[PDB]
Amino acid sequence: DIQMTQSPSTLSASVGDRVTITCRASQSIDDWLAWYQHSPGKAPKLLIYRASRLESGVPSRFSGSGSGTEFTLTISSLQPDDFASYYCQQCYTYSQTFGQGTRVEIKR
Amino acid sequence: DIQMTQSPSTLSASVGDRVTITCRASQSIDDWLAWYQHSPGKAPKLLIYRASRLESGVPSRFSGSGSGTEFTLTISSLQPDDFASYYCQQCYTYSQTFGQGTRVEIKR
Amino acid sequence: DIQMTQSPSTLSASVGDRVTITCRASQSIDDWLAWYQHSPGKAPKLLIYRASRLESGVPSRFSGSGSGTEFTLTISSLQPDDFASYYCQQCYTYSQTFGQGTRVEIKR
Amino acid sequence: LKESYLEESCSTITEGYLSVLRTGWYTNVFTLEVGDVENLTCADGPSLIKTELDLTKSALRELRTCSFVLGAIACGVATAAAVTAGVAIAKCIRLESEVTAIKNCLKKTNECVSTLGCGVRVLATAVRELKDFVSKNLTRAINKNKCDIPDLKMAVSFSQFNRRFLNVVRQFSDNAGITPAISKDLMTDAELARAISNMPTSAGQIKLMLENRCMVRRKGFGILIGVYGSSVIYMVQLPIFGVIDTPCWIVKAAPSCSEKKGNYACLLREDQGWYCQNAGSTVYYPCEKDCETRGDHVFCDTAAGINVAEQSKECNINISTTNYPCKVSCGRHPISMVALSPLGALVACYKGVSCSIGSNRVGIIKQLNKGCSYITNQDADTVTIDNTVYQLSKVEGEQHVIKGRPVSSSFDPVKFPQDQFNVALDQCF
Amino acid sequence: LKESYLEESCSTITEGYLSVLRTGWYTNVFTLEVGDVENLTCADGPSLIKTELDLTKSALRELRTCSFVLGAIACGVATAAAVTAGVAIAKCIRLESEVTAIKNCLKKTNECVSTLGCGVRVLATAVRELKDFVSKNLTRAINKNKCDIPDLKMAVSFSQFNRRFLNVVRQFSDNAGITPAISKDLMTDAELARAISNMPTSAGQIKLMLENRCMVRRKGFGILIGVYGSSVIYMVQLPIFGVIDTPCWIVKAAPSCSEKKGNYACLLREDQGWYCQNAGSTVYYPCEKDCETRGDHVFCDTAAGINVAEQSKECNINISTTNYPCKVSCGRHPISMVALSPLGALVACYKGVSCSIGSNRVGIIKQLNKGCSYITNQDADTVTIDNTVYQLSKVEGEQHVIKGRPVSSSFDPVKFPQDQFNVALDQCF
Amino acid sequence: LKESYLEESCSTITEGYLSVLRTGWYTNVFTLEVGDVENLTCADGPSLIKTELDLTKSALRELRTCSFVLGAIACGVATAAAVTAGVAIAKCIRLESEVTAIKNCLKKTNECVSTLGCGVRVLATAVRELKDFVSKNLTRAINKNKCDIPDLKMAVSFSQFNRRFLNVVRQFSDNAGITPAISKDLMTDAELARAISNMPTSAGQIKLMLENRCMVRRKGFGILIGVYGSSVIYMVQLPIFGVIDTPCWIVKAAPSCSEKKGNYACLLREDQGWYCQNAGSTVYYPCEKDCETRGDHVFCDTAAGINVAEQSKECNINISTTNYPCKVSCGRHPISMVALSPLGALVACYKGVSCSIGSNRVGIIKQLNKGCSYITNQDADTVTIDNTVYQLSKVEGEQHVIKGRPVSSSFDPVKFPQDQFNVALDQCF
Amino acid sequence: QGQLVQSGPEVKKPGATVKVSCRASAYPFGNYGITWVRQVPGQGLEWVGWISAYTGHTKFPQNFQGRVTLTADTSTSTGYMELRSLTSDDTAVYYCARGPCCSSPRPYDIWGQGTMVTV
Amino acid sequence: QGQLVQSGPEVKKPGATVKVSCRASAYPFGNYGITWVRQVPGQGLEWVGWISAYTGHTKFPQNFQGRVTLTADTSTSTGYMELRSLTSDDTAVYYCARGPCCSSPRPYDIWGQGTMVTV
Amino acid sequence: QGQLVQSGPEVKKPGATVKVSCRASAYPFGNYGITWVRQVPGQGLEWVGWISAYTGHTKFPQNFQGRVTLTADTSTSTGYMELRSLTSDDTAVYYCARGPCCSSPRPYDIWGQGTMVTV
Ligand SMILES: *[C@@H]1O[C@H](CO)[C@@H](O[C@@H]2O[C@H](CO)[C@@H](O)[C@H](O)[C@H]2NC(C)=O)[C@H](O)[C@H]1NC(C)=O
Ligand SMILES: *[C@@H]1O[C@H](CO)[C@@H](O[C@@H]2O[C@H](CO)[C@@H](O)[C@H](O)[C@H]2NC(C)=O)[C@H](O)[C@H]1NC(C)=O
Repeated sequence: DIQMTQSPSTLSASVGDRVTITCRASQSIDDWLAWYQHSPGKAPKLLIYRASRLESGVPSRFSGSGSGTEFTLTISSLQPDDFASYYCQQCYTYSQTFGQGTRVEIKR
Repeated sequence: DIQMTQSPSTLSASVGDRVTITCRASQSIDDWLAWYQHSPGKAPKLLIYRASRLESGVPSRFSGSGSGTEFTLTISSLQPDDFASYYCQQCYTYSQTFGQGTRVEIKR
Repeated sequence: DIQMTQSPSTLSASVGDRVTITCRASQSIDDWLAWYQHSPGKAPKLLIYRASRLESGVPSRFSGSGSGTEFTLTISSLQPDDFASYYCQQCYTYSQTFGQGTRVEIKR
Repeated sequence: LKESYLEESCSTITEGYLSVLRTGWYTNVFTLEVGDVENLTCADGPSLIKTELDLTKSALRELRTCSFVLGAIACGVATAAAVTAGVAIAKCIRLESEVTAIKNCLKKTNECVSTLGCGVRVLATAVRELKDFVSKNLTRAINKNKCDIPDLKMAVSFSQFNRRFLNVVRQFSDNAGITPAISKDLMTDAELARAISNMPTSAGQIKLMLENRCMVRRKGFGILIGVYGSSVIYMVQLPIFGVIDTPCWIVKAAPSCSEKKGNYACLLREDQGWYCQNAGSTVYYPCEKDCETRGDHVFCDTAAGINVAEQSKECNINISTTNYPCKVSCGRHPISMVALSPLGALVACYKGVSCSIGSNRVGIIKQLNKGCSYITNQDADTVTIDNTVYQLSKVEGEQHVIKGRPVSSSFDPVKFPQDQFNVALDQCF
Repeated sequence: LKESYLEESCSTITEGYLSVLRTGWYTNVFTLEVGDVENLTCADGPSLIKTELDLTKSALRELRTCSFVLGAIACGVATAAAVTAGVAIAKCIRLESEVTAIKNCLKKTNECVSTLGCGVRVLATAVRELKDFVSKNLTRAINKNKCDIPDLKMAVSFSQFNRRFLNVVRQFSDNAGITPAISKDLMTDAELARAISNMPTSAGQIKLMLENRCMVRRKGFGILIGVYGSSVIYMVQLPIFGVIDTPCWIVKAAPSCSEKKGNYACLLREDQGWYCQNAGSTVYYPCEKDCETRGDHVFCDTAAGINVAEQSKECNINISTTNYPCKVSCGRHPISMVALSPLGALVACYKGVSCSIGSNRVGIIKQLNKGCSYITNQDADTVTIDNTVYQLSKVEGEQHVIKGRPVSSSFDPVKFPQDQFNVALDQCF
Repeated sequence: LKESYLEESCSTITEGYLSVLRTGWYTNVFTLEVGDVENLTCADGPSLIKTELDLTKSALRELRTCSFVLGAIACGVATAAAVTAGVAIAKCIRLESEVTAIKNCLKKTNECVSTLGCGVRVLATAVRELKDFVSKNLTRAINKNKCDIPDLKMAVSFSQFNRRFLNVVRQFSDNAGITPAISKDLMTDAELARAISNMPTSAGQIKLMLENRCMVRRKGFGILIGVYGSSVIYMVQLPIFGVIDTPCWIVKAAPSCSEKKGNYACLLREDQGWYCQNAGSTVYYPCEKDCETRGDHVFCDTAAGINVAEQSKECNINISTTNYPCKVSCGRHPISMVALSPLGALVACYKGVSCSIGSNRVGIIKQLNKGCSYITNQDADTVTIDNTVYQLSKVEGEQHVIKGRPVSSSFDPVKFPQDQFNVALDQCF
Repeated sequence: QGQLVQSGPEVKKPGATVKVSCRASAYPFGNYGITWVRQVPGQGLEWVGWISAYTGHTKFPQNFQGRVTLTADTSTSTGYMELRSLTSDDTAVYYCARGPCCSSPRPYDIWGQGTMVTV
Repeated sequence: QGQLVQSGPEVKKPGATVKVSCRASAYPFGNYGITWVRQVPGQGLEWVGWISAYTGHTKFPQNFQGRVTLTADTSTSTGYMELRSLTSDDTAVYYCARGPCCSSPRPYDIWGQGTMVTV
Repeated sequence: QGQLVQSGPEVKKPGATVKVSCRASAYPFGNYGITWVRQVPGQGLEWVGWISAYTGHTKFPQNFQGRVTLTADTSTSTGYMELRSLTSDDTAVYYCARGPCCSSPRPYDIWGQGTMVTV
């Protein structure tokens, strides 16, 4: 199965900061990567599909890019509601392996 | 439409001289160029078709060459009956634009 | 027709020696070469077909190689029963021209 | 569209179809000039160019080596006429004088009209791309018979241009010189559009044909003329649609059976198929392959038609009283079957079979009574006979029921012990 | 396999065939996304990329321009029903709302199920390889409208990926939007196996179908939906085999002729074809093209079947005494012929013809007596009628002879019906 | 050629055709060796070579997954016999011992004869180009599973050699293992010419066959044997033309409608089709697709023939007095139609329809009288019935009129014609 | 937009069997599949299994193979997940999500409120 | 070889309409088209228009669009050119020539003797 | 394995005609061809001719064209070679061998014991 490694594991940022999250596939998965937002105690929310297409109702500040084995989630201006754990998921193989997740925390 | 520019416009030559007339197409017309002889007060006479094929009854002294955009009419030995205006015509587009003509005059 | 030239014409060798026989085609015949063993006063015996495939019942000490024009018969360890004339044959054209033959003689 | 259900004869008549009738053939001769490939030789052994070149010479060489049931009476006669007419025209074209004239006619242009010695005017079109390429490229590239050149672009280009030629030869070889249809290789969409534009028809007919460029291909065919030097010559017969948009209708029927004392008085209209009015005459098309639908338009070949008297329409109005001989079958054996119509279906449900109607949303809705029943596509989405499910049409239109008495009930099976086929009503009575 | 020769009727019945009955259609919509090829232009003259590109635009433009004899009664009805059902479903799919929904449905995946406004559920599959390549390569490679780039690998790549698309358009164009079969370009082996795996059938039926993937293709067909922007949309109807492995048998017969006082009393059973039991009902398949054999399995289309009473089997047991109306045909004219069966052949040998059987090893073995003779494939390898040689089958199986007085010997010497057609056994006697 | 118009029966007989009769089948087994493609792997992602290679593995994997009316009586029997005979032979070939023997037989040569366990001798031909090229070039090129190599010439070469193999698999897959014809991919022109040269026939028959190589393809077919390791095995059945150049003729007829006491009862000869003399016997070919013309030569399949007595020719001489039972039909329904013959046309014209003949030079020349009229291709260029124009043949030949009073004048004494169909004249009398 | 309602939190003793429900609403349930994902405290997202509501086919990861039984009632649009041989370490939040209908993977666009399962 | 005979010289007043004739001879008129070319004194050859004698279709350059009406009598093999809204500047020699039958261009191999039109 | 038995040694006077026999055994004669090869004393192997036992077709080298007549009796599986216009220089050992059935060449896998022909 394709192992999915997210980096970094935790990132501390302030409101308005540009946030960048990376996801690495062990083998080429073209553009079949999905991104989910999972706030603690809340159900996961899909953010990006097919590496770059913004989901309906997702604020335009979220953008997805990349192809093949390396994919990156970029937040143009972090809002208070964006502090959550983010998980990437490959939608290339049947197993749909999830990333270990990236926690976005408030910068002290 | 394809503009057809003949050069030179007038040429003074003596009997037996080698005459060269050029015709330029504004775009590629492959080999679809025709040549006509037009004596004053007489109707035009077709000389060359498809850039190089000699028309039936045309003396062998007339020869046509060239391809693409640039085409040349060459008279191997100018005879008294050859002093006339010559017009090139592209047979590539529907408009069949004529050249402005080249007048062959007796060299003083 | 394709002319077949064998080389050398005669080879003197001792038991256990490595024997190498060459066959040249005047034009490419791919791999369609056959080898025959012809002992004096005995009928010819097929040794190799399609340049390298060993015939049934032929000792494994015999091996064939080559392609195109230049083909070579190699005997890994010459036995007393191998002293005979050898002929190559092209199996590419209808005429199936034979080589002039190579005589394997006992080394004095 | 208007579909009328006839309880009088367990049949349906569907009106409102438009007519697209083939009235003639337009002969188009094509000269695919291959060029002087015979003098090209490869002496440096196997190579990419040689592989295509040897195939080309092989293809060229190979081409040298090739050169009163109304429906049962008519089926294929139109097809035979089309081929025969093409062959009759082809023999005229095969004269060396006509090949020479056409070649001369096309010497100065890519398209010219030539009058054959037999007087037929044919439109000739020249294909020159291959002859140009090879001569001005491949031929030259091949220097001192060396074909394994490092310029792979040359080899790829050659393989690209010869694709059409190899396909044309393949189709004729595989079809022994007579193809069943006009592939894209025989006549491209651009070539067809140009050819259609020059057809001797009204502007309205041309417009309709230009919108249905794809349909024209299916009714035409190609014939190989022969190989004359370095030019391959073949002819394409294009259908001429001289009559368009004329009232057409289709008649469908199912077995009308009446169980009297166990015996079944069965009745079957053999007059099924397409009918079209033309200049006040009625043309009948009895063979399945001669008429094809596209929406409201039915494409029929006039060469397949049999003229019938106008009174034949009376079989759909008062077949029981009309003086017209409506040829129909009459037997004792009942046949249960579904006859799908454009706006519905005839369901012949008799003793021994279970019939029901249903929808994709609700499933089984209601059981059907015994006898001939007409089901609209609005009352149900699917019809089920025992275990056999028939999918209903989703065409929109008006449905009408013309109430009447089945001529089958008029028949007395007890007094009718005869299995007859296409015997009108005279024998049935 | 068991073949029984019926001396009573000069016919043979072969049992042990298994049934593979098509019960439905699974609608699969495919969206071949071509991409924004329209904005690509080549201004640097003729080039390899331009040639394929111009052909691609031509193909896309071309596609925009396109959008009571049982056997005679039933033949094509199933085919007409299959096409009509597809067309009925296609009209539903043609709605812009459904195309928009399907495109949206496939926005996030390559395969999704959508319910049409007409309520039918269809499986949609996305083909994206071409759109990816072009956009992420060809489009970019083409810099400032220059197409004669030295990177031949780009040109070769483009020619390779467009091969499927050009083939799909070619098949629909050549077939005027309705293909007779599912080529590899319409649905690859991988796509078909996946589609089959989603079919609403039992695991056993799926397994049988997976092993015979090639047979599934031959009964299906494709229909062009239309061109919506940069995506070509077409639909494929896959056969649903809802009934499998049910007892089927085939009946073959030859002319049974008896000669009394020089006169001929001939009788020929026309109840020939495939018959299968299903849920205790007997389904008759009268048309040649509706049933195809593969070993012990006979593939028949249920839409082509006509339900017949169970008593019809009695025609193979006691046709002379049974009350069932076994329909046959007769004629004061004898016809000599060979009817090849799976396990043998019926040899009708009458006056005026020489008949013999032979083997490849012995040649002529013995002459056959006049009348209807059954020859097993063990007694001889070949049968010869005058100069006509018939090759015998090499299938293995059991052969049995059911002795009986020929029905033709029970004719009426006083008067024999002449050239009877579409009649019954009683009518002949 | 000689065409005789028979006023007595409103029919024409055309003589002078030569016979090219298929008497047998020559079984040729081909072994297309693909090689050890299974062990080739591409680990460097998508590449041009990988695309063809994956397709090749897919194609190879896919192939593993596949493995009383005369005319109505005979139609398809010959075709069924051809397939059945091939299948019978195929089962013999499927034995592992025979495949092993053939593979061994072809170990030392590209062509050898092997005798199957069933005793049939079959000619085996080896195709090795693909196996050699891949092993000597492509296999070495793929180093350490890396397929995206810069040597584009290797990729182009691979795509070129696999073209035949992919086409062979495609045709069998699309045809479920039984192709309708022998394409160039199944057997090239060189292979066919060589195969024909080995046929067990006289030198004259071989010569005729070599000139008509293209016709041989159309009557043959290919059958997939199976996949055994890295070699694809298939069989081709070539037609054996054991009888050539024997007198053939064709009979065509049109309805002889005679109005008698308000009864337009028509008489139509149904004995239409091709007839050929062979060894003094007359062979009748009732099915349209079994005989095809090429000039004076008519290609008919002897397996489709039904032997008829020599007296059947009398129906063309004195049908009204001959003791032979001629095949005709007796229906009151009047039928106006054109029956195009090789050297002319029969024009059935009756009250109600307008009939005229015309030429391109004069247009309408004269109106035709009611009844059966024969028009030579010299008297006019075209025939027009109402609005239907029929193009006349331009074949050259002799025309003769055999005068006689129409039998239809007395065929029905206005005595219950009973719209008889496919009946003897005596029944109508 | 479709909604998913999961059962409430459950506390069970080791070794017992638990059955979790997933009710679908506001969407055509029969056109999709249900995927099950769990989150162990302090761990990431782990796939538990998938069921096609159209065909009923199931697939499971190796750690859940044979332990989980999935059912999908198309009449009530309600999925149920039954996990067998519960261990203390299986205490986690199990989420049901709208998965693909078929073999093609897709992102999960509808999520349940989640069910806390305590062992 | 075919011959073309044009009408004699014509003098007309400004604004009038002139109709010029072109009679074809010695060739199968119905198999070709007629092209019209004029020469203004001191100017070059200018295309005036074309008519297909087979189909009757016409095409005109923008300076003659709507002003010229072309007809082709196949029975007499005579072409006619009618030029409307004549101006003083339209005084020129108008030549008729055997043009292409169809959309494919071709050189003009037969020419009329020419007609001087004076405005 | 198949065997080939040739006739015994023959001595003939110049200009006579000789007929040599070649009997095949232990193999299906009708499935192969018979090739003839000779060895002149002190010379190499020379092809004499070939006959197909299946089709009877023959091919000959230019020095033997018209001089040699080959026949193949499938009933007795025996080949015969008749060499005409014998010369003193034709004294050589003539060998028959199992040749190809058809036009495809093959190696000769069965050989006769050889026949010494003395002129
Ligand atoms: C495949 O490999 C063969 C063998 O190396 C190539 O054959 C040679 O071609 C060259 C160049 O013309 C010659 O000099 C040699 O004599 C050939 N050798 C042999 C053994 O035939 C062949 O060209 C290669 N072709 C492809 C398609 O890759
Ligand atoms: C078509 O475009 C893709 C995407 O740009 C190319 O794939 C890239 O190849 C490069 C160079 O080796 C890599 O660094 C990338 O990781 C690849 N990206 C992707 C998305 O696969 C591909 O090579 C191009 N093809 C051609 C023929 O130019």
